[PDB]
Amino acid sequence: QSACTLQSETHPPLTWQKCSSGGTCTQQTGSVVIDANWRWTHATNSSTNCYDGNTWSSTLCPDNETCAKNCCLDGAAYASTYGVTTSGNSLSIGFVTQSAQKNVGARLYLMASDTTYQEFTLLGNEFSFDVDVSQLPCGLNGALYFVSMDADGGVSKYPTNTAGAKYGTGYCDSQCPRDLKFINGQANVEGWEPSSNNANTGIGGHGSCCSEMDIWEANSISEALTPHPCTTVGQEICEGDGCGGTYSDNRYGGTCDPDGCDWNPYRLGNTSFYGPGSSFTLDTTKKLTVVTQFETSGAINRYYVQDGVTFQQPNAELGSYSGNELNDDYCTAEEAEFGGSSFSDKGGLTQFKKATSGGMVLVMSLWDDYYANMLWLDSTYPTNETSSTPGAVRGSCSTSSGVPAQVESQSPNAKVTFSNIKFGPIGSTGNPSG
Ligand SMILES: O=[N+]([O-])c1ccccc1O[C@@H]1O[C@H](CO)[C@@H](O[C@@H]2O[C@H](CO)[C@@H](O)[C@H](O)[C@H]2O)[C@H](O)[C@H]1O
Ligand SMILES: O=[N+]([O-])c1ccccc1O[C@@H]1O[C@H](CO)[C@@H](O[C@@H]2O[C@H](CO)[C@@H](O)[C@H](O)[C@H]2O)[C@H](O)[C@H]1O
Ligand SMILES: *[C@@H]1O[C@H](CO)[C@@H](O)[C@H](O)[C@H]1NC(C)=O
Ligand SMILES: [Co+2]
Ligand SMILES: [Co+2]
Repeated sequence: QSACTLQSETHPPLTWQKCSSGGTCTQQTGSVVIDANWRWTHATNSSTNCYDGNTWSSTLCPDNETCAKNCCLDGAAYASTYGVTTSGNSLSIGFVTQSAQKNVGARLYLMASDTTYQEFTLLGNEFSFDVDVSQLPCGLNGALYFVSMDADGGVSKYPTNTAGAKYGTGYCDSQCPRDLKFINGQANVEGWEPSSNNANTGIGGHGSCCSEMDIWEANSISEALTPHPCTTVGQEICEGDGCGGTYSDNRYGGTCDPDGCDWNPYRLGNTSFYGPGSSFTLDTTKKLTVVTQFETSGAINRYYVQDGVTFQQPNAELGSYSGNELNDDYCTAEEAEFGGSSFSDKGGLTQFKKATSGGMVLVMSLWDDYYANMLWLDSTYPTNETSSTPGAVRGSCSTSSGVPAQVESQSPNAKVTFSNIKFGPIGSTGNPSG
């Protein structure tokens, strides 16, 4: 797709800290950009929509190539349309925002310039952020994560994408998402099926795969840390059900692991660690600091800070594994005890280290779940299981929770605030900010 300018595009500024092994940090000035799927897509020479509700214009978009030639992405009113605001080092994302239409959530990328994404090499380094999840009830996910996207949003590879990172193109993740309207400089109208339960979305014949590091998928009830490997590290198109992921009938596709080696302390048995109020180790009614470290072995370490008190990731005992480091032993114990082979099938932490050794783009989002009601995060899943099935219980939310229409109606002013992002060598991000 190309870019149009009927609506101006001004990326909300956002600062972050780059820290040094020598003990100092230096402020960096970036911004955020909303993913292309949230944008108005219209004809290049008129206001006629290329996509509206959950269907494509059959005349502008008779096939994927003609559609991209005829159509452009336009600018975003971040606050008034999308409920996205920033101030200094803080980003807030509202849940439901009512303007001329209803918008739900947002997916945002951290930029390096007005036209390029910021890339982070995670291996050897650590990433810290503050988060306020107090206004995230059951069924919501305020996510902070990394994906192996191209810094230009795909422009250099696909000529027919001229909108680029400035307009939030080029997304991929380990679901190989098929809900994307543009992939590889072409539309996704071919094979498009509108969602039965979402007036704004559908599933196309193509998806966009790449490695994904879920630092943080969480609400006020549960939180999870999850690396996802793919057989190809970076961005790659997939065909139909070969994509797997949430958007295919068979979740387990040909290239990516859509489940990951997840670490949710509640799921692992510590139901007192993270939750709302002073009866939890970390009180989710208040801001907390989350630090994630990528040691060169390929293992992942985690600690948290709240009220100046530090907590390592709680210890877990699972099969023959015991510890709090997310390593090969943890991931293979998890498969043995909870079931599944997706993570190891796609190459495990060894394959995942190939992603963290390269550049990845920072994503921050807020969503509800039109496929599984976020039950995998904060409830018992599958919902016919009990606490006696290992790993079935992931949080304390009712198995009835998280119906999108319901949570949108009841909790429209839910929000997540991410702040004070700091990045640098392991051991550096707790040092004084510059
Ligand atoms: O529910 N099961 O039948 C099952 C059995 C054995 C292992 C895992 C199971 O459920 C799966 O759990 C995964 C870990 O919680 C889920 O993976 C998450 O999926 C979400 C939504 O796609 C994604 O955002 C996370 O990053 C990912 O870890 C999986 O959905 C679920 O089926
Ligand atoms: O209370 N402590 O021991 C402590 C120690 C270190 C950091 C933070 C601590 O307490 C928390 O301090 C926050 C910042 O002052 C408080 O959050 C603020 O609360 C006010 C009043 O409710 C509110 O207007 C602000 O928007 C909010 O940030 C927090 O309540 C407190 O636990
Ligand atoms: C949960 O983790 C916290 C922090 O490590 C620890 O203090 C607490 O004892 C743990 N509780 C349980 C039930 O494991
Ligand atoms: Co094809
Ligand atoms: Co280690």
